[PDB]
Amino acid sequence: QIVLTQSPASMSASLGERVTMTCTASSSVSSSYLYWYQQKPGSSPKLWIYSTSNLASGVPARFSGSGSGTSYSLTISSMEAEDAATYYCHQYHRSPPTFGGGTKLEIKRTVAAPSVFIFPPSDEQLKSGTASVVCLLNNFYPREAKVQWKVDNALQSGNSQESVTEQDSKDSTYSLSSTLTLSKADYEKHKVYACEVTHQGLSSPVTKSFNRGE
Amino acid sequence: EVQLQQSGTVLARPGASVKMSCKASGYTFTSYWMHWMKQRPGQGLEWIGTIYPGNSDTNYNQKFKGKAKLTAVTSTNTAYMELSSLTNEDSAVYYCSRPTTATRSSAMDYWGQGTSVTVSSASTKGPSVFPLAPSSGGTAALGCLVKDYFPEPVTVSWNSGALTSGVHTFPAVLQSSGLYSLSSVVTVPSSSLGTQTYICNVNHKPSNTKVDKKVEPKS
Amino acid sequence: GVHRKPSLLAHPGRLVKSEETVILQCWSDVRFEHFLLHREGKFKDTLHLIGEHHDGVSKANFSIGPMMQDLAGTYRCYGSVTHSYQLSAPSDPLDIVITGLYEKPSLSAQPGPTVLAGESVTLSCSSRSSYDMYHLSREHECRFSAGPKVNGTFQADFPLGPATHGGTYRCFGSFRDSPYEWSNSSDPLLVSVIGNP
Ligand SMILES: *[C@@H]1O[C@H](CO)[C@@H](O)[C@H](O)[C@H]1NC(C)=O
Ligand SMILES: *[C@@H]1O[C@H](CO)[C@@H](O)[C@H](O)[C@H]1NC(C)=O
Ligand SMILES: *[C@@H]1O[C@H](CO)[C@@H](O)[C@H](O)[C@H]1NC(C)=O
Repeated sequence: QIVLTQSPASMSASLGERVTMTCTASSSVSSSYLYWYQQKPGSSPKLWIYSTSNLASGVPARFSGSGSGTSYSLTISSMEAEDAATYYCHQYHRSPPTFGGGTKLEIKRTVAAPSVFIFPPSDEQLKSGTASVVCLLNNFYPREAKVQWKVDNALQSGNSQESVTEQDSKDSTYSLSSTLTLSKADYEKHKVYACEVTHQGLSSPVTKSFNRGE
Repeated sequence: EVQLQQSGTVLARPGASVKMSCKASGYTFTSYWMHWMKQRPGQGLEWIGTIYPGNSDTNYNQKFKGKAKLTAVTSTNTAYMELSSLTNEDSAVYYCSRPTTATRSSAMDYWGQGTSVTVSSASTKGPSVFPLAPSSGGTAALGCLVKDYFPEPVTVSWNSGALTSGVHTFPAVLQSSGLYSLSSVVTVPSSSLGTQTYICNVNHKPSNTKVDKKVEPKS
Repeated sequence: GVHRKPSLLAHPGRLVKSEETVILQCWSDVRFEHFLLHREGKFKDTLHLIGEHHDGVSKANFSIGPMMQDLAGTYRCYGSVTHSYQLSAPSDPLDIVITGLYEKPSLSAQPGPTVLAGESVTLSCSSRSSYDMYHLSREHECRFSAGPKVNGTFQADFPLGPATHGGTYRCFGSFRDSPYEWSNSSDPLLVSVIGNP
């Protein structure tokens, strides 16, 4: 029951930046039995640093580890694009061995404006009784954004679902999809459907609307 | 050299049991311990327990004392984990790992690729593919809506794999129905809408469904 | 100020077999009406009992069992005269160990179980399991094990010395991530020392 808390939960750095992240234990941990792992989405965790400071095989020298007692740290001297991943700390000083909540390292870039598009429900889907309206926010940065659905200028709630991509390999941007699911009869009741998007790099919230007819 | 091959993705119903494997190669299976970890989506790793295949001796996390059963078969160099009284909370990706040395506390050096177990009363169902209209100067957006499918693995390509630029395939979202839904979009030059036929290829191997849908400017 | 510390003893002993019970008695001359037993370890807990008074001694018997891993750890006892609780100074610590959770090691004598007086005896405790340390008891010494040896064994040598006088020895294995969790006991080993003719 040695609880490992990692700070910060998420951070972003530019290429060439110095990165540092902390792992705090509720009880004292022997330095020989604190380990760091790097995990990228879809693959298994990889041993990165063993026994506080020693780098595992195949780990660049820009990485380093330090700490004792209750506080430990992982540091990157100059950020590289390959370094963007989630890093976990792990103690095996006392069983049960425990892992931290992880710290997600991302690549920081210049602000990018979201290209907003709106897609109406297909004719084939309307024939089956359900109506899905899709709003797309394409290639923006930073990740924080808000999508408000207005049906006949009426804000909606409980009928929307958002999905965000991970950072692009080239753009380092995100993209968001907000899908609104309504009944076919409920869809045919109201006229105008609009998607309102607010984000940095947009001077004012941008609205993309369409009329149910054509 | 050292490799850990875990069993494939498995779907199990609530209240039943599931058993997954972890096969070792490249080292004397008997000389080292084996650890099992649980990782729910978007969280850290939980240690389930450990087993020493030479003795088949075990040491379980108190949290998973009645949940998991760890066994080992030396003739096949394979470790097994059996989860009982399955809940939706037991849906996660489970890993097996071998430490650096025979000491079970040394760093978890080698890692299996993980087994994804989905626990749901939901129905194995093919996906419904609806077009996302270009809906007209510049670059337009166009996509496909892959809706109401289970289980999770779904594949989307464009023009049989000849359209890689501009594609964004969003992660699936779990609906209240218990079925999944994602959308794959792509930005294309507005001039090519009349010249080029853009189609999306969706594949859902669990239901053995393959769908090709033409996405065209239309009203 | 604060009352004196109670006495904490374990009957029948400090080493407990799995699924068995042990009685941790806590007694003192001060007329403590309440006794509190606290365990530090994997699953920390505090148990409360009321103390009986007999022959000017207040005491309470705590029943730890059936023995599990969560019940192993360091125990300390506290006494209190009042409730709603002015706890006394803590007792001397007792390390309650659960045994019998892993395969038993082998205990051997070098050069042999019986030697002439003055000849050296070294007890070797070995096992095919990767135990991190071994504990030798004569009816308690801990020595760390060594890496992969003959037959892949992990081993620890306990030299008895010139004037050991012998006895019956047992050996336990243990891992360093769980200090209070020991293996099955090795088979007893009678070490006899006879005089030189
Ligand atoms: C504790 O146990 C011992 C041994 O059985 C007994 O003699 C003693 O009276 C007990 N103390 C109590 C019951 O307070
Ligand atoms: C411990 O010893 C008992 C009795 O000799 C035996 O039944 C049990 O299987 C042993 N446990 C282990 C883990 O070796
Ligand atoms: C190694 O194992 C063999 C086969 O079990 C045994 O006969 C021999 O005594 C062992 N040697 C040791 C423990 O040194």
